[PDB]
Amino acid sequence: LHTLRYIRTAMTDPGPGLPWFVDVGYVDGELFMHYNSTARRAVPRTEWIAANTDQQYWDRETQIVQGSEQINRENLDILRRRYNQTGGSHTVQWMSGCDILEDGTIRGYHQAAYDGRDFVAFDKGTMTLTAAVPEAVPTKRKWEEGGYAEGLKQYLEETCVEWLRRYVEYGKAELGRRERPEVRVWGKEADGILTLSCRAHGFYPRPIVVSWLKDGAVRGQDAQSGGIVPNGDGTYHTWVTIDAQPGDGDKYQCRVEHASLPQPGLYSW
Amino acid sequence: GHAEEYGADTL
Amino acid sequence: DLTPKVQVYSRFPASAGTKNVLNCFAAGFHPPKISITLMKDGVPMEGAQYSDMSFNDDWTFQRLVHADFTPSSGSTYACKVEHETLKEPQVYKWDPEF
Ligand SMILES: [Ca+2]
Repeated sequence: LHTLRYIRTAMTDPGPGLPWFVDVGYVDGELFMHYNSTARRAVPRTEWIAANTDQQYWDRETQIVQGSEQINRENLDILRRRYNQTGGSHTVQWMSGCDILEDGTIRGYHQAAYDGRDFVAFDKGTMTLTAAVPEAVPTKRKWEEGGYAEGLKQYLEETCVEWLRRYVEYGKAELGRRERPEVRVWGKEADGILTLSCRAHGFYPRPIVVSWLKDGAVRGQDAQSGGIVPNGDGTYHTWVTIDAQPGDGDKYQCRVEHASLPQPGLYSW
Repeated sequence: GHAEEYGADTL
Repeated sequence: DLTPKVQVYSRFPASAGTKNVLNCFAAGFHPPKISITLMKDGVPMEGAQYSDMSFNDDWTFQRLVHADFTPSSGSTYACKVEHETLKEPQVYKWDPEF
């Protein structure tokens, strides 16, 4: 499974020392490109993309997002006038990209949002822009009259796939790498309750299975997971907690399942 | 790998 | 308007003398106008790097703040998060042994 995702944001209040327009690209959930309204240029974020792309590619990419920046700049005023709003903090969000699944076939998407709520979504099957809100009917009329659907469905099904197929090939080692996590368990006694915490430090890829084991048997009672949180170097972190009786700290163990480990690693105090 | 047609973002 | 979900953690397992990186990740919030600061005993930390700021499938924003540091005994490390959803600055303390 391989995914390509391009997300854009048009802000009214960023606010101090921050750009109003931010555009970023993703390959299998990894940041590879960045664009901001202050610098006005598309920059590489990973080593595999910069070593495999020329300046002529980035000059072409900069021109595209520069035109997209001015369209989203106009969208902030058009939507404010339509909703009859005067000033304040308003946002325009764009979600575009394609996904390659295990037959499976191709899944393409192009959807927008205003003030964190769904506005419009493109349906490649019917070749029409679906309006989610009653204020999205004037958007549907102007978008379909422009004839964008004819070129957008060809992009999401062929061009988007063609770009993603080579991006995976460029960083095949950078995406297929394995990093072993540093697992450490801790115990803290509160108001007559012993809270045990298990943390995994710097693992790659993102999928991980972390569970608790009391006296050899897996116990999910009073268990809380903080999900998968990213680090500044590309690796991932996870935090799991369990509420137990005081003095029963030695009974509990942390079961960690990852691609880097051939067998599940059991960790104790 | 952005789409050439940036007009598809019009609202 | 949605409230931010904040988590404070270190890159490597906490140990005095050894170099580490303090992280502060906020997610599930709207609007994107957020103020995140890494602090050492109330004083803002030096050499702090801010994320490019992305958003999830449910349109909710996310930002990560990381800074290179050496954990010292007696010092209290915390993260200050300011948002329009809260009428008070939320302080999330980092525990080296939890
Ligand atoms: Ca062309």
